[PDB]
Amino acid sequence: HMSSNTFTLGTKSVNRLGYGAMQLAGPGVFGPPRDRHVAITVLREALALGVNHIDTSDFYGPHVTNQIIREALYPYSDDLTIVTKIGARRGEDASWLPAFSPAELQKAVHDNLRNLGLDVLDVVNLRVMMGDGHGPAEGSIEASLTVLAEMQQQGLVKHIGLSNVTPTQVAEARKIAEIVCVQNEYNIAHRADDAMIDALAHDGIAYVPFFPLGGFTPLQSSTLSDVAASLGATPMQVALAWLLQRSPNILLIPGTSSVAHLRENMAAEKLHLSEEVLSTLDGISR
Ligand SMILES: NC(=O)c1ccc[n+]([C@@H]2O[C@H](COP(=O)([O-])OP(=O)(O)OC[C@H]3O[C@@H](n4cnc5c(N)ncnc54)[C@H](OP(=O)(O)O)[C@@H]3O)[C@@H](O)[C@H]2O)c1
Ligand SMILES: Cc1ncc(CO)c(CO)c1O
Ligand SMILES: [Mg+2]
Repeated sequence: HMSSNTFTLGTKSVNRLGYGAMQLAGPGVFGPPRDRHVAITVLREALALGVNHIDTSDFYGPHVTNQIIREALYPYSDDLTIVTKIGARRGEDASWLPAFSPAELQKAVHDNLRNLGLDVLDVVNLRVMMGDGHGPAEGSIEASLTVLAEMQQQGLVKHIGLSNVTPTQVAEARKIAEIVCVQNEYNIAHRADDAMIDALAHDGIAYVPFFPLGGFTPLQSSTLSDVAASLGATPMQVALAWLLQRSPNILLIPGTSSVAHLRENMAAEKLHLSEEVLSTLDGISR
């Protein structure tokens, strides 16, 4: 707890252990979850445990994830931040398609508002999808961001963020609109964004890693598992605790369909990583 367990996202304080809602839909993040009852329970328990940052999207399931959040939690407390993301849509074959035309982005914001039961969205991330590969890639985002900026000026969107972006795209974006967070691939074994994380921190912009555990080689995984065992913890817990201490602007949004996993994830706050452990951990990427 050298770093605070809270950070200011836009204009609201959030607990840096938050909840990502992507698991509350069927396989491929498509259709209903296996059990809507359990989904509702997880969301309510998350709030009970102090979660006040939920990450979602209307193209999760399409629509159904937001509607579950609404059934479970509406009316929302003033302390809750719901972050959503636009820029993609789902094919009938559960595919993930670009959706960056002004009509599509407007529809997306419109859908989020209806399905969450809101009049204004706290934070909308623009999910950028340049190139044929999956990660960040260069290319102007001015056109989409201009559209989002209009909806902000119209009062539909309070704050704008970015997802899946290069450091250059962030710089470009910040000329058009204020950016309150960047949501990118990042974990203990994938640390390309390290310099940007620090730069963003200095400017007071949040960084939201996704995939806390994953794309790990057997040796990477074995090392994390060794550390976890030495601490009486779970690998997920170590990965989360490591992200917490990495930088004070980092917000965590682990997703789960399981109440037990949720409790375990929130318990990662209790984990103190010694400088010895950190040396082992800071060396996993290399
Ligand atoms: N911006 C983007 O393009 C984008 C992309 C990916 C994700 N996201 C967001 O980021 C959030 C995080 O997603 P992620 O890709 O980073 O991965 P993640 O949600 O952290 O991992 C999901 C997997 O981890 C399992 N899990 C969670 N806690 C566990 C635990 N304590 N023990 C064992 N397994 C556990 C879940 O299974 P169980 O359900 O069985 O627990 C699920 O299979 C998502 O919820 C979503 O909101 C955004
Ligand atoms: C496969 C896949 N593709 C695209 C996205 C977002 O554009 C996500 C998550 O928001 C994803 O999981
Ligand atoms: Mg998830």
